[PDB]
Amino acid sequence: ARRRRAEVRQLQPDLVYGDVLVTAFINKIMRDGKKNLAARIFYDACKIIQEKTGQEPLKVFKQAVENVKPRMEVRSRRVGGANYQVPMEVSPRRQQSLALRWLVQAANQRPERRAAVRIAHELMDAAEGKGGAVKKKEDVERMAEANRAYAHYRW
Amino acid sequence: PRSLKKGVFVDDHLLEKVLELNAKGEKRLIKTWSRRSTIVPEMVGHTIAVYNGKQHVPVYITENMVGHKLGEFAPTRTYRGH
Amino acid sequence: GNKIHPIGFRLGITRDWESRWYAGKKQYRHLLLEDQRIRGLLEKELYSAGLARVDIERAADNVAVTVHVAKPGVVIGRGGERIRVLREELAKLTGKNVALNVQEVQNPNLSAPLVAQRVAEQIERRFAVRRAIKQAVQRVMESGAKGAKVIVSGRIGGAEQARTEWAAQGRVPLHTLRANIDYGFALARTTYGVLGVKAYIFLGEV
Amino acid sequence: KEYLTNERIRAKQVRVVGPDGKQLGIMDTREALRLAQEMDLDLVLVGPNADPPVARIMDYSKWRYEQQMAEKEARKTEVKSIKFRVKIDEHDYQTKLGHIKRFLQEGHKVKVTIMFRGREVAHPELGERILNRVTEDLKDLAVVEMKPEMLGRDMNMLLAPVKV
Amino acid sequence: ARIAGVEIPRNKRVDVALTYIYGIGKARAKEALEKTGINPATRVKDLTEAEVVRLREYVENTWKLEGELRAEVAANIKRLMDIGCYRGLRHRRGLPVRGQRTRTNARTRKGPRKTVAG
Amino acid sequence: GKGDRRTRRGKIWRGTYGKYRPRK
Amino acid sequence: ARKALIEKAKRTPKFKVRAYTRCVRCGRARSVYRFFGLCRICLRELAHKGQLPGVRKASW
RNA sequence: CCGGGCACUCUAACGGGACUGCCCGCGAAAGCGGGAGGAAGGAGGGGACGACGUCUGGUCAGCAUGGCCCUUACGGCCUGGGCGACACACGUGCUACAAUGCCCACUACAAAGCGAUGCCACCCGGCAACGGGGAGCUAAUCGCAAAAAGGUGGGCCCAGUUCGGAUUGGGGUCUGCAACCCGACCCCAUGAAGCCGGAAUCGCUAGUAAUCGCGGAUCAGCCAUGCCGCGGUGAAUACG
RNA sequence: AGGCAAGGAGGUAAAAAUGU
RNA sequence: CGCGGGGUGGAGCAGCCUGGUAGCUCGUCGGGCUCAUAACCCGAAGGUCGUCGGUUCAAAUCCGGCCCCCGCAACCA
Ligand SMILES: [Zn+2]
Repeated sequence: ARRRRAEVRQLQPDLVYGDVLVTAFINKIMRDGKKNLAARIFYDACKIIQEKTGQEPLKVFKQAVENVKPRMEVRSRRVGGANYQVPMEVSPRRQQSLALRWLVQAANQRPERRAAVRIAHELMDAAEGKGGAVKKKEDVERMAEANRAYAHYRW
Repeated sequence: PRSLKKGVFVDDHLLEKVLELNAKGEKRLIKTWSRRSTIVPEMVGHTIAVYNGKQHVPVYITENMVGHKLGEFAPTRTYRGH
Repeated sequence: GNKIHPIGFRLGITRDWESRWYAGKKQYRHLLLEDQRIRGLLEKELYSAGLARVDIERAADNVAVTVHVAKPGVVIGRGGERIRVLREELAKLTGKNVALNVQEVQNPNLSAPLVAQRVAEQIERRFAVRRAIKQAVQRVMESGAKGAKVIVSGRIGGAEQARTEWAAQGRVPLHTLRANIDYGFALARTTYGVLGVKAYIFLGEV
Repeated sequence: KEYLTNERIRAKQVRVVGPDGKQLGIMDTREALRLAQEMDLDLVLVGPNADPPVARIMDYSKWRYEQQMAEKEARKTEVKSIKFRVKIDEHDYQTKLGHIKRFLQEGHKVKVTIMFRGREVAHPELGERILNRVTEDLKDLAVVEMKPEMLGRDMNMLLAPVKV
Repeated sequence: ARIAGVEIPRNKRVDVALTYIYGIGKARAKEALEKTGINPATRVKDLTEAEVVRLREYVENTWKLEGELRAEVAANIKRLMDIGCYRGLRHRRGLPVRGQRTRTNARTRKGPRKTVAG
Repeated sequence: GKGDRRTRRGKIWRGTYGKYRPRK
Repeated sequence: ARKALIEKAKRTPKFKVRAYTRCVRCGRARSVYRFFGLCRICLRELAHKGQLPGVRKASW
């Protein structure tokens, strides 16, 4: 953490397509190291997506991710005893990760029944431009824009 | 929870104390340290001073308290009030 | 507070065990006890002869007792008498065939436990502790050691506050396994308390 | 501090208490809302978890503001100490008196201490002479709750304003 | 329906519904169904009145349940309490009994938390 | 689950066997 | 390790549910090893000495 | 399974292999950035190992001892009790609050241990803990033992519930002389709080958090949910 | 366009009492 | 005797006043922080509003008695 820029792990991409993003999403979904459960979940979600909005869910997923991707957000730095929501950029990979996380959160905030289903719905919402994850992203952006005042307190 | 296979355990002190005082009719406080033992039908009606680590404490003894060891009725630790 | 025993760290390699005999779950326990007893007894006896390696084997329940010492004469007796007595005692204690293959330690200032014992003895006579330690170190160096160390802790010569007089020579490479260091220890059973006499002799690598 | 304003109510049928305190009954939510809109002042639910959802029909924001103002006013009222010594400089004494007067005018208590060392001879007497004199000077502003009581190493008084 | 002393449940897998008897848990119910001859995959809303009644009869005649059961447990306690037994004493106190260390976590016998100054 | 000595998983956790989890 | 509580080395129990092993070098009660009959300190000491044959510093 | 075979796994002894050695780049030099072949690349990973000394750290209750003190007593024996007491408080855990779960039913994959009055195959009696009979091994060669999460199917449907299992009643199983204080376990019933937890605060940088089971040691039996130890699945993120 | 330097900015460097 | 005003968790203070809606600080308990205490932060507990009573759909609130506290007018003191 101190010395080097700390390398970002390259994964085996998806075995069903050839997508690292997909793999990452699956991992995020996966709690407890139950991948061959969350992988199954992911594919169920994909199938559901296909059933509804009849595009290859991979592309849909990508679109959703793009929609949630934030570009400026807020960190927290204390200055003169006051704590500031410091509005700075989000780095590409990091931003992507954040988006993924948000999607997962939304899936588990949703009141609908089953694992795949919720995720699928969330993805569809993201694609549309609505839902929970997208809303969160928007809020984050606003927090940057409500507090664009402090910008100059860059890291 | 009751815990004896086959051979309901009673100690041959106040096994072969109280059974002789079946012949002596009743008896007049039987002081024991063997709390281990159960309360067999032979004991019924007598008065047993079981050991409280310090006290030889009396129990007048009934037909209800048959399925129990003696040290139940001699509560060894004392008070909880502060 | 740190610092583990140097022998008990180099005991699959440079120096082999001070006992060598297999026994199963059924008999390691008794045999071990017997060995311990033997060791105790020898110590009690051959403190005069100056004892080092108190080696033992059960080679098919033929106890092999090897005492590497400072005086074969003293163990043996004045021709071959006390050696026998000791053996008999061992037999009595430990009823199995028992030998007592005495070896002298030529260069008695390479055997570190011997050195430690010597120092302890000197202390018991109440000498200048630090001086004595220094002398010991010098002797060790002379012998042909590639480095020496003597740590003596306790009530130095009859002191009311705990000290740890401490001296060394050359290399005492206490970390390398390849080092091979004779570590000796002697309990200075003294008049005001108990003194620790730790001695490290670096004889040679590989 | 903070209640459900007009449309923040899904609490079905409401206890229609105006800003006046008058009961219009157990109206719908919607009806009540309409009434509020017409009357200009919000149906604020001061007891949603009650025998009818206590629909107090005042402007919520306005009410909040009022409360805030009241709170602010409450702050501005407090205890002000004037610690004399046994030995007094007269100018200093006068200044202290003036300060006390000012405090009383403002609305603020004046706890009037002395500082005693040991030397407790005519120390208490001196304190009495001081504090009582001070009181005499500004009776119009404050009258004494606590007389010149001995604190061992102080002599405490409390001059409390005449009217509130 | 009221399959014990006023023991009505509703809308669930038969066994589970039965489990709502004060006299019955997940095992007894399963056994009972097997005995009486009603299929486990059925409901309280989907049970036929002959098959409802068999169960009602069997169950009632087979075990001691509900209010009776409550009385029995109370009776047992009394038997333990009235006689100067350890367990009885513990019960009287409000203490745990069977083999708990009480020093810290006796709470579901002690209720909530009654803090004291030190 | 885990703790409940009248399930399968509970039994496994507790170490034992019985009605719910047989030997065979 | 009272030299009076070497009533364990007194082979007699009264009941063979009283035989409580003990170390057999210091006569400690609390950390014997069936495989050595030694307390976890004495054993350690002997291991370091090299006087329990074959007992290395562990490593894997 | 057997013959048959050492091929492969293995197992275990021994050797080799990685050295910044090769190329490019910078750098006076070290060295550093990138290749390359290579199973591994720059200390490959993880251990074991902890300097002079500090903390008058801890232990005279493991032992060793100086001094003091006790001595029909502060010693010895035993029986019983106490260490487990409980209005409270903290520490470390375990289990949970559910549906990526829970319950059952079949089905599959480990490592590492350990076993002689020890493990117990298998057969029968039992709902079951287990009990009876009984082979095998003296251990890679027999056994503990099924690993579980997983995968297939069924069920449950968002509730304080098939979540959860405390507690409490009952009946039992075992060890041991003896489970009252104070055992474990089985079975049946009971079905508590708890709807992811305030201020705080801890752990962790890769086969690791997280979760899942298995072995062990002490040990009759265990209050082990601990400790040590092994494998299964297995991430995240590190701008600074 | 980059190389620094000298200057001028302005931002940030919050707070937080004690002791056998 | 008069008149005035007051009475709220342990202490000081808001509310009455506008009929529905009990805060604020100091302390008490518990926790956290810290090496430790203070301070700090977090919770928790704690008020039926002197009272009799009335109101009124409902009062701390409106009304009175009585109890008081407060100042002054007041004789023996
Ligand atoms: Zn020992």
